[PDB]
Amino acid sequence: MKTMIYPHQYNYIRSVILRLKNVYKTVNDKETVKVIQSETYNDINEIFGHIDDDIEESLKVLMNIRLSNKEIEAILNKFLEYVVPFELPSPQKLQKVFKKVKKIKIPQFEEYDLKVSSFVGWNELASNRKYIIYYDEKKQLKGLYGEISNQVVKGFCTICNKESNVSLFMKKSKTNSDGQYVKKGDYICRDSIHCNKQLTDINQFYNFIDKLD
Amino acid sequence: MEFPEPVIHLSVEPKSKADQDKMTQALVKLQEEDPTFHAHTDEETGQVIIGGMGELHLDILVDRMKKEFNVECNVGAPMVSYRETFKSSAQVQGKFSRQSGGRGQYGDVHIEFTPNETGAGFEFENAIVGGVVPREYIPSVEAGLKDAMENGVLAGYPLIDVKAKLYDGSYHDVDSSEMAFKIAASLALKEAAKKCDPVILEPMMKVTIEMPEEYMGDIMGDVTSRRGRVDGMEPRGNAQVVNAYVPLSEMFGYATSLRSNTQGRGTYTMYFDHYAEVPKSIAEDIIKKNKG
Ligand SMILES: [Zn+2]
Repeated sequence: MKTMIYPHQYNYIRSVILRLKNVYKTVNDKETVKVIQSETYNDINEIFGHIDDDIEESLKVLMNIRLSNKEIEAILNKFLEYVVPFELPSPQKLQKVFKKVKKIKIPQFEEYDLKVSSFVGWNELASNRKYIIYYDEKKQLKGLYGEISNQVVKGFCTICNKESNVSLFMKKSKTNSDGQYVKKGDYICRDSIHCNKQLTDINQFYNFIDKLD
Repeated sequence: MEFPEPVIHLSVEPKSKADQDKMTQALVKLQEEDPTFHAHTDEETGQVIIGGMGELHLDILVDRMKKEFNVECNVGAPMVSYRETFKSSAQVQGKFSRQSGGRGQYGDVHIEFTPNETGAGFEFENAIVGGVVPREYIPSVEAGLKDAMENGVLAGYPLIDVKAKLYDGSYHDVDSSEMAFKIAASLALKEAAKKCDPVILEPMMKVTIEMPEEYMGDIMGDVTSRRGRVDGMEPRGNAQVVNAYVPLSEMFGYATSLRSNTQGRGTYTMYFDHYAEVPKSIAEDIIKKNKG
């Protein structure tokens, strides 16, 4: 009867560990550590309406100050049971979306990365464009492409809304009958993989798409 | 046995802003002295990252810093840096006509600009008219307009980058000189300043305060003395999460004072909150430096 389909929740679980794991190293106090522990514990707890014995046991391990990376690995691997990874679209499905893009091919990603990524966006340094493919709420494959600046600066991307090496994703609207359109570029993290692991909320990414057109 | 040590990166964060200038100046002379290493001012978790071959090579470098440049820094530290700028919308006129070198030069353009600091921006639209006729001639002028722009303004930051629309222009047939075009951009930027009103800069940044309680009257007072606006304030055992926000990104001495005030038991996290303006004093400082 165990069934859940929310990649964002799984990503969020591993993301809240940052305010805690970092505190286990940067914070030279014990009270602040306990405060963050309470947050992290409640954060994951609020997700699982019905926590099981193992989930509770795993949460108990997270409460330990000596939370090694191996302990986390075991816990994360156990949480994967309540979720599902991403899927790589076949050439026929890809060409079905990118009908105007001939000779297009998705790079071979890693299995681990495909378990923590909700959207695949690779950059092509041929014409300076990034191709982003994902799945919407209707379980349909949707993909788009936009120009990228030949420079890597630091900024706040609209997607994960964090701080990392970013760039620009320029996209134009659908050209009307007159041949007119509107241009709209936004800041995007160059490495979509590193950005995927920073996806606090999928709605943040969905909002970005809502701003692209 | 040999020591297989290739490239190693070390962070060398300075003490104050004076040391920052010293470091920047040091990087210049040092890189010219020995081009066998690299130094960058970006990274993900640092201020000044230096990378070279061999750990001994690194020691020689840090030695020069404190011994020759007398810069106070700490090897192996984390840090960050930002700076935002944009506000208002309007239509700017750009005209440049001169003849100070035998040949004549003329530039006439009409552009409209709008803000887009929401999660960041960066866009220059083209209307396929004005100084362009052919279809494949539109990306040329649009990219060219940004080339000059990046030479007068700053691009590539948290919540920045303008969104303009090229809707008109007049060129006819004249000579194109870089210096003449670059100086023209500066002139138009000046004309737009008094018209569009350039303020706001860095918006309101929310900061979650975390530190032991029992000093509510002291802690809160120190926060208000930093122009902090408190939204939440819930305790947890001995400490308390004071969900606040201060219109200022980064940590311009904020961490230094906080560290001392909490004895090294106080932390926070900055995040974009709302479209507001930074401290008038700091805002006018950077706007003055940018015009100096
Ligand atoms: Zn990102």
